[PDB]
Amino acid sequence: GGTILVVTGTGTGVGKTVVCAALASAARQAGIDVAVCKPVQTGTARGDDDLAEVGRLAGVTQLAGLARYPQPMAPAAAAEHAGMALPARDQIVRLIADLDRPGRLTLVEGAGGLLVELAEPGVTLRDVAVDVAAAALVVVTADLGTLNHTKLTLEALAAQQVSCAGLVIGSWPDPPGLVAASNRSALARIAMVRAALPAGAASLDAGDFAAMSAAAFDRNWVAGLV
Amino acid sequence: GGTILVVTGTGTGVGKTVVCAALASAARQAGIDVAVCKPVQTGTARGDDDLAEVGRLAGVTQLAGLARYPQPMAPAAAAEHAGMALPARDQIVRLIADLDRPGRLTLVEGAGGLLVELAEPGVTLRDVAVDVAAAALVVVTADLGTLNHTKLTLEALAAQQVSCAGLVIGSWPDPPGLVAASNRSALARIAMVRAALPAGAASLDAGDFAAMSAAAFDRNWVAGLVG
Ligand SMILES: Nc1ncnc2c1ncn2[C@@H]1O[C@H](COP(=O)(O)OP(=O)(O)OP(=O)(O)O)[C@@H](O)[C@H]1O
Ligand SMILES: Nc1ncnc2c1ncn2[C@@H]1O[C@H](COP(=O)(O)OP(=O)(O)OP(=O)(O)O)[C@@H](O)[C@H]1O
Ligand SMILES: [Mg+2]
Ligand SMILES: [Mg+2]
Repeated sequence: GGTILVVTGTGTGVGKTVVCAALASAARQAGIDVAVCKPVQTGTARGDDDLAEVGRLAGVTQLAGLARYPQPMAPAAAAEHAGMALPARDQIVRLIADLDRPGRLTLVEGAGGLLVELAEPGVTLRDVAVDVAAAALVVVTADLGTLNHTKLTLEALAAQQVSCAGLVIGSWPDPPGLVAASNRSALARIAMVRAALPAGAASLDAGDFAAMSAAAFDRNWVAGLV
Repeated sequence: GGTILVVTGTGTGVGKTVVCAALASAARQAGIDVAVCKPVQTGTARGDDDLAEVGRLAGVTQLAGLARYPQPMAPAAAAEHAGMALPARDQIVRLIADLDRPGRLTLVEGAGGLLVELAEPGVTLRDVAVDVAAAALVVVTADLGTLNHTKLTLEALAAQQVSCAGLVIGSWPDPPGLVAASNRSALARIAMVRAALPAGAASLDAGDFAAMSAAAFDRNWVAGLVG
């Protein structure tokens, strides 16, 4: 056994891909084996491909997924439109357990939010964390409203004994602003803020990105993921 | 007393005020005496004033505030920035209890989402609904990301045994996109969708807003809120 984390987001478009990328790239630069799994990818019509973005930005080659739906909806909504069931709960859990091995950091990127249907029937990213005993990394904004959403997600995590590996602000703006600045200290007061990626990091080339990612996360913390 | 409903949102800016004004208007039309209560108001130096807008739109006069903070920030931070404290619990709860009276529908509008801090320490709108025995009407969007936001909110409500009075889509676009329609349909499977206010309802005048309101809601449901 190794270390699986689910990476989940408080909202639409908070930067969870760039955070998996970032944490993958920081953890690869610590000589850890890293695999990112995206069981369900939606929004392929407009061209989403989060595993690819983790490949380009972070250089991970163990990139595992199971289904791809064109529509930019929540998984079940993009499958109900498509006419094709979500993966079975069994496929998601065994894909992740097969990736997982001693010494490997395994990131598991949700589709949408923590409590949306990820596999048939009605089984969510939170269930999947329970089934594989993964902790949850929560991606958050700094913008107004983040506090409510973040408390809501930690409550939903604790309610099923899914540990919270911490928060990551997916976009730290420049210059902050009073709200961004206030929310960041407040978020640090209810959970540990593992990192706050600079805005626009999702366009750095592979090398610039890797230096940012190495600067974003705590050295010992990454290493301690093991 | 009467019937107290807190009206909380899944997010910032989903339409809590318009929904409070619309349900008040529909309830006033049914012959139900209505009070609208905004215990904690932020953004007053931006002109924010949810109680005023509720009068502007639904002609309610039994309005009741308590705390007002200049900054458009969360109540805790707007207070700090203004060298002020948040109100106390029983200051907020006394405000609502005073309003509660048999035959009256008392609407309590939160400040942001359900778990935003309203009073010190960590006192939320949910803790307040528990104390005044209130149910929660939840205002949502149809944009993607709503199902998670609505599921997180219902879970938080159930965790303290606060009954969900239903959902209200605060803004609903005509015509509706494929994401919107799909989300609405799925929202209805999570809970009862009491209403879906047409986009731009806040710009309506007294007359149109009242008619929009009477047709936005099921008259039998609105009737049944107050025994
Ligand atoms: N005002 C805005 N400024 C910047 N980006 C915006 C804005 N409005 C919408 N977006 C979009 O939000 C998206 C950023 O979210 P991102 O793709 O990082 O989501 P995620 O949570 O990491 O992953 P996924 O969506 O794949 O689950 C971008 O496509 C961006 O263009
Ligand atoms: N420049 C702005 N001025 C006023 N409101 C703004 C502005 N920018 C964004 N908003 C948001 O749009 C929301 C829409 O008003 P409305 O009151 O109907 O929504 P709400 O869900 O009730 O939010 P609130 O609890 O803050 O009143 C405002 O609450 C506010 O959060
Ligand atoms: Mg992704
Ligand atoms: Mg309001």
